[PDB]
Amino acid sequence: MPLENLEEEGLPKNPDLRIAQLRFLLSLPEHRGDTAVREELMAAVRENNMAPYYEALCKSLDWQMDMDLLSKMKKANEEELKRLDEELEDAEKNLGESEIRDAMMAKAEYLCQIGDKEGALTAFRKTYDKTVALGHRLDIVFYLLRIGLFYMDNDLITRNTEKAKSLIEEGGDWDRRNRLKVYQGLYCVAIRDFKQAAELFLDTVSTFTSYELMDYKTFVTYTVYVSMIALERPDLREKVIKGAEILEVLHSLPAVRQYLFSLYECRYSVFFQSLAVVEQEMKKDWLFAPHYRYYVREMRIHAYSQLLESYRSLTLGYMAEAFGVGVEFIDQELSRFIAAGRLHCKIDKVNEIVETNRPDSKNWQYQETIKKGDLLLNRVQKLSRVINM
Amino acid sequence: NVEDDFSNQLRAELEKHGYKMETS
Amino acid sequence: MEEGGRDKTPVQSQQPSATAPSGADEKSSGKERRDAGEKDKEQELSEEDKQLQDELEMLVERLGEKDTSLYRPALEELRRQIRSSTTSMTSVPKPLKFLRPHYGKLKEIYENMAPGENKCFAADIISVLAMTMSGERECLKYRLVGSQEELA
Amino acid sequence: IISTHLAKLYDNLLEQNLIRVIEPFSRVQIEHISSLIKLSKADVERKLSQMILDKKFHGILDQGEGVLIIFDEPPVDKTYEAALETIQNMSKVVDSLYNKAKKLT
Amino acid sequence: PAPQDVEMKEEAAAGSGSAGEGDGKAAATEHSQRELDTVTLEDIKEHVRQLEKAVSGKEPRFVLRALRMLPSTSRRLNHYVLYKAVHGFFTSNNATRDFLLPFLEEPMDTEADLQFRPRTGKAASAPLLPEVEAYLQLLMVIFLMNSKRYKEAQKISDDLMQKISTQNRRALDLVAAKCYYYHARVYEFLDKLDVVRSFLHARLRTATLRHDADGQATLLNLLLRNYLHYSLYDQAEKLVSKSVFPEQANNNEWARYLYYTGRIKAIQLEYSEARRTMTNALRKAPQHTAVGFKQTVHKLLIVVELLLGEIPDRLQFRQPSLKRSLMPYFLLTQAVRTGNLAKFNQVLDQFGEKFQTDGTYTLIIRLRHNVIKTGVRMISLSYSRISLADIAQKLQLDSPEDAEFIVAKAIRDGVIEASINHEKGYVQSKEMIDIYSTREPQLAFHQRISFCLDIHNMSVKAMRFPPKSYNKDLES
Amino acid sequence: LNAKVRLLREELQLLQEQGSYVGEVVRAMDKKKVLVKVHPEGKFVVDVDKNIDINDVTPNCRVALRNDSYTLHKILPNKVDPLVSLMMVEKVPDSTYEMIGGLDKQIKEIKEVIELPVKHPELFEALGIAQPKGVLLYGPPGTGKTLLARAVAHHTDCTFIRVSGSELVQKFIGEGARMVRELFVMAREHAPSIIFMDEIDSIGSSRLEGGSGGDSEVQRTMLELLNQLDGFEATKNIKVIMATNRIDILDSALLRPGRIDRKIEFPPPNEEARLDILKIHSRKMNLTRGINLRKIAELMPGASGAEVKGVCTEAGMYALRERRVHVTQEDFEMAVAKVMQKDSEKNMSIKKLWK
Amino acid sequence: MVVVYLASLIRSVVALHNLINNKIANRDAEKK
Amino acid sequence: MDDKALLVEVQLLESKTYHALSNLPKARAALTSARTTANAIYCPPKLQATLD
Amino acid sequence: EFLHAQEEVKRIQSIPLVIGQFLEAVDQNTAIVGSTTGSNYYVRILSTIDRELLKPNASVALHKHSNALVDVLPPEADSSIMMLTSDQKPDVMYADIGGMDIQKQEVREAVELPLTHFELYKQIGIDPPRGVLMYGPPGCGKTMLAKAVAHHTTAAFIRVVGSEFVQKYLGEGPRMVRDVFRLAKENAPAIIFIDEIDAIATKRFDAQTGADREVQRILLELLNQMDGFDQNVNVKVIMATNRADTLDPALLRPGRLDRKIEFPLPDRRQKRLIFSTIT
Repeated sequence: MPLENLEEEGLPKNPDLRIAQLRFLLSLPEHRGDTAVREELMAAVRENNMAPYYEALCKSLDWQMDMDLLSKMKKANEEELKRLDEELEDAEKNLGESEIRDAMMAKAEYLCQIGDKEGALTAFRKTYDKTVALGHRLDIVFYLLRIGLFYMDNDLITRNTEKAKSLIEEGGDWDRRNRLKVYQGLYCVAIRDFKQAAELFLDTVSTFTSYELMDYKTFVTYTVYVSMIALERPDLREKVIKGAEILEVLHSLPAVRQYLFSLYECRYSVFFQSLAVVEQEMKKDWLFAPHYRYYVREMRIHAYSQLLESYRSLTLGYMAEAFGVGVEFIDQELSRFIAAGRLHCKIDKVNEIVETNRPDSKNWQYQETIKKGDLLLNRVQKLSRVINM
Repeated sequence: NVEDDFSNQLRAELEKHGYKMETS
Repeated sequence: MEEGGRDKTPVQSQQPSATAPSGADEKSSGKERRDAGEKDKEQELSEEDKQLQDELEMLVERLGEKDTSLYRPALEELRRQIRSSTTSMTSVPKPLKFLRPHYGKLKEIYENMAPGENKCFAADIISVLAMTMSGERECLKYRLVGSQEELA
Repeated sequence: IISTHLAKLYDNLLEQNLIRVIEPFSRVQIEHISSLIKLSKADVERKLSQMILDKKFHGILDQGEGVLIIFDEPPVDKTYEAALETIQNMSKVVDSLYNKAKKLT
Repeated sequence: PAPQDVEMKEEAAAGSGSAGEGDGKAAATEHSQRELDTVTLEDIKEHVRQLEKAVSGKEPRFVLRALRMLPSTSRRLNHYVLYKAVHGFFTSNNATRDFLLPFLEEPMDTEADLQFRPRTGKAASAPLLPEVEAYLQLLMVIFLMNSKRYKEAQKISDDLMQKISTQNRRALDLVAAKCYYYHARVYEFLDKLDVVRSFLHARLRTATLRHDADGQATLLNLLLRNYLHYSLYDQAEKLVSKSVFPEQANNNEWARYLYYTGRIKAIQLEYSEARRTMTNALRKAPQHTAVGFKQTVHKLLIVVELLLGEIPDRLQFRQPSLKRSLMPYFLLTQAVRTGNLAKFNQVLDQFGEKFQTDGTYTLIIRLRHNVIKTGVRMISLSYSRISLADIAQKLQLDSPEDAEFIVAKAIRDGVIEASINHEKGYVQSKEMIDIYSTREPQLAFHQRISFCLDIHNMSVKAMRFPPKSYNKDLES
Repeated sequence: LNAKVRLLREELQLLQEQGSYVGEVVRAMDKKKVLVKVHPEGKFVVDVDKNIDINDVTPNCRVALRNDSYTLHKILPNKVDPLVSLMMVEKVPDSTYEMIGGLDKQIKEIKEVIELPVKHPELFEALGIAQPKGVLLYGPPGTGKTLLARAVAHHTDCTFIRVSGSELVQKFIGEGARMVRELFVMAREHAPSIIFMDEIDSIGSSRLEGGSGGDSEVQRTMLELLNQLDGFEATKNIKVIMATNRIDILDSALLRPGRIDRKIEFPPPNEEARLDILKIHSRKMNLTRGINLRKIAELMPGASGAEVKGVCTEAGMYALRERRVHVTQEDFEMAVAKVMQKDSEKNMSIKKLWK
Repeated sequence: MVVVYLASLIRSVVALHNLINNKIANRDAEKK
Repeated sequence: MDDKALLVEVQLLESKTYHALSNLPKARAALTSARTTANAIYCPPKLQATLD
Repeated sequence: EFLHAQEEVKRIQSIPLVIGQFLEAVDQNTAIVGSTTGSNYYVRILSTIDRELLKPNASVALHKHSNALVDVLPPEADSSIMMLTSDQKPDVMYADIGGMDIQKQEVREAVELPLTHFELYKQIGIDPPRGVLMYGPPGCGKTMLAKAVAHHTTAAFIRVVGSEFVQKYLGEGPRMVRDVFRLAKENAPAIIFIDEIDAIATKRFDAQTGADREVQRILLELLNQMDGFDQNVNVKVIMATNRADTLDPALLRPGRLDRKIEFPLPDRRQKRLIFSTIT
């Protein structure tokens, strides 16, 4: 459910339409009692303004904190503090297992709200430790994970998702599995591995019905953006376009649906202006990516690939119009992209052929073998050197 | 070093809308 | 059972008494052997003395929770002790009284538990104590003859 | 329900009919195949274009010359593939090999 | 008191050294002697025992506390590292030495096999006498290089370590061989005008007559490092070529040789080879002894890689965590990539002094060819036929005509490989779109097969040598 | 390489030697020879080997034989027995008193009876007169007699060897009716053991009413040796667990005093039991969506326990069809229905247009 | 190769130790 | 414990929606429950036709 | 010399050979086996070839000249020809019949899927499917469904009748009951099918009738097999009967056989499918 908060963060990250989301972002810490925490979440947003608060500036677009946001925070910590103490007292009276862990979570929330991040993490470990069912242990990891995802600090997210996945078969906490599927996909977007996200998301929709987690419909929409970015058309074709998920929702999909339709129609002018549209509505609406530069390279390389894959020759004009990006730009990107060999092409600009060496040929299979092969020799030498003396 | 692609993001979206008309 | 965490008296017990006999009596194992033998220090022997009345009471609850699994893990080591070997012979006023309940613990293991091993371990502790104690020992046997609960 | 059914019927028809015309390989012209297949010029170009990507005939379409080339059988890929497989397994191993080695120096 | 706590560890130090000598003396056990002697023993002797616990006044307590002057002088040798005739030539914190109270412990264990009673010191003739003497010096040199002692102490090392030895043996020459190299690094660091090279050359003649594999390998690598400092190019070029530099050498030896060979090759316009050895060198070099030279390899290498036309990553700068020191080189990386000369010339002169220390400055000036080369290289490879006019607008070259000569020269060098057709005026890529018709996939595989076979032959011989050495010497 | 060459060469000559069998030394004779009873062939009296002798091999011990000379080789603790074949299918026992049962009373009542005589049989002998005789587990299939028997085995620390009430179960060297003695010898050796004597007494109708009968005849003797030979009268380390479905419906041999001293009654399921048993199974199989275990327990109790096991398993099968990897509520509830109606259809037959 | 070397390193400790044990035994004798 | 002819009809209509997306698994599971109560007619002609 | 020596053993590994069944290992060196020649043997296991995948239960071959265990046979070898479905096989499939499509999917789900795939059932976490009891009207091709899935697996099928379970030498009959089930485990994936239990699953038996004694044992052993099978990957007994009143109502009941399937006696649609084949 708190997945909305991540959508607020994301849109300002690329500096375009930031203005409205900045305000909406600010409102969430009042409720929570998160004043201090906000500065930390602000960090994730980076490459745009997020600095102004009641305790800071009021000059830039990002929204000022209320006098009320501050006061609510004072209330919340007092109240949290009161709950923690109260919860322990009740624990002495009755069962040890359930009651005590609930108490430690109160302590972690209290430290997490004032801003003592280190303090919150030692407390959170305590929670995990205490003897209760595995099912109950999972419930406690999901809150910290969401919080972790917000800051986009990598370490926190790794730990939680990884243990959470183990427990499912062993406990038999299949019921928890539903929240978890969505949670695995969040992790998967969060590292610079959009590849994983594309396979992960598609699975997530079919196995999900409901058990205390964000709507079904929201995921499907999100599935399309990951699916396209990572996957090439034959994989994409089977999975989403023939598959159930995208069709059932129908509405609220047009940016993404326009992409799939255009790609089917195979008129590349139409696909490229929809690339841009799905980049602005969907892709920038995610905070996710520990280096944004990787996200941009993958969307351009994918679209490029489709155009080049279909044709061994194109005239330069058809290719250049289809992209809609500059001579300077096309060239500038192309030099980086070719090295990888996902494109594997070259531009005969003076006769006007866009030739493709073919990423399905002998030239390709060689490029990979050699590239891996040479580096392996250097490695045998480093191992060999240690062993003799 | 740092990828020129990032700087390219803002510039590439806008280019697309104009370019298609400008050149065939 | 030589623990200063309470099993014996480094200070006056009352908490483990009720609790321990049901599952397998842990309290009396360390109390009779370990405390007597390590400290024959007389101020420490007085705590045990105060404890002594409690010690008598332990026999009726112990007969309530009889059952072969409950009884077998509880005592193997009391059986083994010798008074002259803890050298608790060398203080007569307070150890002599500690022997009065100590016997009452042993008798259940000796016959009721039928195997050959329990009898033989049990013999060595009764004899040494009986000869040294004599006159008071005759009274001690009579108390047992009657039985705290009149069972088997 | 009807639309979906009709659509599945459409993708299959399109693939069956193509195989017969294409079959000689080499550089068959988009136009000669078009006539035989029982299609229009505009429609065939588009159908072929979708198909290369899908690899539903394993050819390449050349829009610069205006011919459809179908990929002929090439010499062995096998040689490269066995090398590729051997080198990847050795890379996993190297990572394990170094750690124990640390003990020496 | 203070020397009592570290006393436990001095007996430990003595255990490992005494054995090492023992081994050497019985025939050729050579392989086992060099692994023990270098990084392994040294990382422990200095760091764990002296620094960590505190008390560096246990080093001249270790090589003297009997009062041995030795039959050929080495009394001075021991003084200069630590405790010159006063409290500490660096760190004292010793209440017993041989100038504070003689004796408190015996690391000497009453037997000539590191040290022994004063009876040896004033005169002996034993066959145990050369063995202890060579050894004596290894123990001392261990603190010298780590702590970076300087001054007169540095100057007088050479005298004692060689020209007291001109007769050795294979066992003894190996030990001495290691001692000379450590002193040589300490010498290099001060940037003294007093000739480092002269001693190292004199030491070489002794190395060669015993015909000890070890002596040649150690001296030669250092002799190149000395040569770079003075900046006398011709002698180093010849010296590198002569070095066969054995396959069975310590890890620090391997990293340092490749590194020198790379510096030499880079100016030469053999940068493809220089960059591979230099990248390798950084990885291969340790965490402890290597640190002075190590720094220098990462700084130089960034310039050297550019010389090939490699574009070095940001991860390279961040990951060892040296990014600050590397910051100027980072600027050159940007300048090379863009293709415009004005930024490259400006940086070269301004950081000029800083570069000269590291020995980069001669390599920095070579990048002017490279500024343009690296930018034309990305553009020629990526595309097929592109105009000289495209190359010039993007790269910020003067003229298409200017860009045309520049590409011509590069294809002659053959690190961009192309043929230019100045008809219409494009630069054309070489490409066959099938390499199966050519031998190249086979040739690539075949090269690996030779390289692989070399590992098998190297491994069969190496494997038995240490257990064999242990058998004769007797193992518990 | 020398060694490898040698191994094959020696292997070739050593092996060529014809024959090599197995026997059992039933007994030894004053001629310092031993009688070997070769199991499907003639009996042979042979001299002791230098590898093993009369001191080394005690009576009614299985042995290896070498050559056509039927000389001793090694001692074998094993014997071909139908018990061996029954173990293969049995595999590894499972379950505990709690899963099956659910109520704290059920677990206490089984536990005291069974466990304590294995721990110390000497005590029991003293306690009454003689050692406690067979015990009887009976109940509805909502305690499941064979399954309970597997749950008991972990606690008691015995090797569960299930023993057929049949003694036509051997045809190894002859019928079991004939070779009652072998079953006994193996049983002893792999002590402690639980011999689960399963005779449900819903086999036979006239056999139950009467005292005579072939099945009755053979069964009676196998029991009588247990007393005569002793080791179920000197000891009870090996527990004879009889199983029947009712207090009284027993065959005359099983029923009579002196091979009985205990009969135990367990209830059929209740909501409270069904909760426990369903929970434990649910977690193993696949737990349902949002938990509705409570709902199903409240609504109605299981006919047997088997029925609750069946509901969890059946649920998992439907979810696969769906393209899921886990059950939902929709599957879990459907499973309940499908197992119970089918039971009620098979069991009832007064319902034709009645209730 | 690498496996035999890790073992070879362990053999080294025993083998060094032997030369030192002899030393310690020679010294105990000369000191009485 | 309940199936009825009218309950099946909801499931028949759900299968139809699933067929149109191009997904057989969830539909196949649902088909089973629906045909079983159907076997013995107990329904007006409209239900029968939907099940068919 | 090693190459010359290996030659010599190969010859022995090959014929002449005499078959047995290998029960169990008492040593890696030597093991205990039973022959078809009427001798139980202690035979040596050949060295410089594996003796550690020798150890499980399987058919085995012993050399005639040397009296040793030189090599192993599959568990497939030495099957009876007395037995059904090892000189027959079914050729039917789902397409070949029309109706009872609902019933066909249930049988298929239970029998066909675990054999082919052990992994799917594991991931979900449930115990693989138990056997299916088939009872219904005569001639609706209830058994036909059992044929169609059996054919699809491409694995061994052991098919026995009730009559084959009971004796062949008097009192052989209970022993035979143990044999059939274990034999299927050695050559698993496999299916065990019982056409008839018309006098075996009936509660009523005597012992005053000598004949009844073997039969009353076959029923008791069949109850047991179901217990031992559970909490493992062994699928239960798949059986065919005429009615639902021959079997016991309180010794066999659901969740010991997952699916107990009745075939519709009224079924309008099933008949529509029979006519449509003609169409």
